[PDB]
Amino acid sequence: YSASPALETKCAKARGAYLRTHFKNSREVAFTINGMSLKKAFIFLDNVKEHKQAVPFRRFNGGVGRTAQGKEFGVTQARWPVKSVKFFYDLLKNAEANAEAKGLDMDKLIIKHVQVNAAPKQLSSPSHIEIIVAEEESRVSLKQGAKARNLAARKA
Amino acid sequence: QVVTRDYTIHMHKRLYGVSFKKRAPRAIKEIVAFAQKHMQTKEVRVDPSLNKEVWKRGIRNVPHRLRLRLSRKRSDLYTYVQAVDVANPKMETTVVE
Amino acid sequence: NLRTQKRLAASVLKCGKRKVWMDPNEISEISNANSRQNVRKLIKDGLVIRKPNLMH
RNA sequence: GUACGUGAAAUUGCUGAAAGGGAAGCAUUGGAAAUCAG
RNA sequence: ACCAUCUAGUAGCUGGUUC
RNA sequence: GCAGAUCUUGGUGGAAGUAGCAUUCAAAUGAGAACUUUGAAGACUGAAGUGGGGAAAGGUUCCAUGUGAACAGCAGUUGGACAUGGGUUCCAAGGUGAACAGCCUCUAGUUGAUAGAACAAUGUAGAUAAGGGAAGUCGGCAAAAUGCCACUGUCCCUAUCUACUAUCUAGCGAAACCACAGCCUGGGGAACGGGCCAGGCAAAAUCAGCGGG
RNA sequence: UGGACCCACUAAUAGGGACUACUGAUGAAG
RNA sequence: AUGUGGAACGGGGUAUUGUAAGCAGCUGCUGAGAUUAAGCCUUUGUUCCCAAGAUUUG
RNA sequence: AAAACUUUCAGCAACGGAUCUCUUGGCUCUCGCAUCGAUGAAGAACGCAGCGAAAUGCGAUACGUAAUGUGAAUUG
Repeated sequence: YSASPALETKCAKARGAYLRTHFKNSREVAFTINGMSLKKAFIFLDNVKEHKQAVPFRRFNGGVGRTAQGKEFGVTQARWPVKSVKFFYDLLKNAEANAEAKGLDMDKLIIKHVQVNAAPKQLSSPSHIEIIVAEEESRVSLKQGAKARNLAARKA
Repeated sequence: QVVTRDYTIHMHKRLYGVSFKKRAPRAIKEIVAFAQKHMQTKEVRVDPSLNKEVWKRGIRNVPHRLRLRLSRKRSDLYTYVQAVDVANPKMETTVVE
Repeated sequence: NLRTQKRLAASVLKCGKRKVWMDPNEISEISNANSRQNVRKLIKDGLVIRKPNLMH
């Protein structure tokens, strides 16, 4: 994968390729849900699916409508792409299952790494998606040294 | 929890200025929305006969006030919504035994 | 889906698709029958009801 | 790993670092941080 | 009207022409 | 031996997530239902039909079963799509009425066109307007008055009301164009400019209008 | 200034030049 | 986040319209009846709801 | 005077298919030979395999039969 983590010590992995979702919306959802606790991310995705929270649009923010639900992230522009969230929800189900398989502690899991890459254009622009969940945790010169020696004797 | 309360609705204030072609749909929308705000539940179930008296007078003509009965029946907790007919629809909310 | 069953029932009863009515609690029984004789047997048993002509 | 030898650039994403008050890029001189070399 | 050959045409010019 | 030829072929960008694209309830199926199906209502087409058939043309699209895609510019469990087998111009109800007119129906058929939320600036379409009745405009342009006189929001002077676009949301999603960029004043022989000079100055990210440049 | 050089009103109806900005709306931050 | 709390109805007031069916002999019950907040006022009326969840905060 | 945003740098992953290596191919040159058809040519169509859709092979004897040679396969 992309990052030096995914060591089997305290990690679990999941990925998706050629997922039929827009690249830019998937990127914005990935950026937002990065670093959150795993169970915390789930309800947040449930909130976005049910319009009780919105994912900020930061890089691909062209023409987004301003909403009051983008206030928690400090931005003025927010949107609720539900297709990409459903793709992310399924991916997190699989990553959660892989965590079960390896045998971690699921209560303290965090989204350590998530990255969306462009896929062979087929037109739509598919997106490769990958998720990592894991756990948290001179010298002394002759004159300088001689002065150090004299001051050492001075204190005593 | 399981309770049956007979309610009455003032649709005319709720349908004031609503587009004629959308008078009937928004009505049904409002009843279910009303149901949540009084039953504290999110999902409901509407008697198909109830919709019959909703559409008796067409799509744009809905009676100003209607009498309804809400029952918090246990799910398979849903709210079955039934039409209640009285000579005059102007009485206070009652708790049907 | 009971489009095939509805078409067979309409042909058997010689009535239009509007005149054909089915019991809401007999979907499995109606879908199981696929033969004309089975449709006639279901009609005789009362599974399918032909709606009479209304008004003029 | 059949989207299969090698896998470049344009181009995109993530991490790390740094800079930014109506541009930037470049050159000379040094400072700072990193990193070498005798 | 189109097609293929003659054709790599008439070029007195336009543009480009590599450490 | 390449930086150029509005070079050739292939690949990739910004523009840009931008421009843009009459049903309701309940039940069943199904991972998944606003689009599948069933029951009910709303309706719509309406015997010169969105009915029942044929000719020309098509060729298996017919039928049942099955469904990861692809296709049905949303969706899809459904499909003239995919797979597997199987299979050989004619007719013209009732009422109104002169009428095969229009309108409502009768028998039959459709609920399909991305959808949701609101209603603000603009625009399109449509109405009413006190008092004056061509003063607007080169002008009876367009409506109004019927199917010199008279009428009229053309105007004085606009106001209000309705639908749609419009905006926002879920989905789908371009292209032109592109050396690099984008505050202003004066000066730079010219052409004075967006870069130079001298100043004024200068604090992220954006949303909607006006298009001045 | 209002009407076809005119004919009135009027205090008077003088003579001339010519992506960014603009208008509103949010907004992170010492 | 439990109170002259909030909501849903209902009553009263104010309004718009112009006297509802039926009965009795055009008349009387009938300034009736209907609508009344959707950008009207008020409520000892009846009922319910709330003594929450998530996030960001030196 | 943070974060986001933009830009630059490096690591990693995408995207793309350059580079390198190869090769039952092409191109060029030389040499040799003379052989279509009414006894139905060249070409076309339809068929023929156990399962082939592909290319060749073949003609109802149909991816061939007879004869000779080799000697023990065919192949997903």
